[PDB]
Amino acid sequence: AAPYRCPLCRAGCPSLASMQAHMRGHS
Ligand SMILES: [Zn+2]
Repeated sequence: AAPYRCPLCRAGCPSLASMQAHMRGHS
């Protein structure tokens, strides 16, 4: 699958710093 495919929200991004920034909102 894509490098960082986060299902919790449904989205994939090749950058970790970007997905990590969203993890701070994953309440
Ligand atoms: Zn997510």
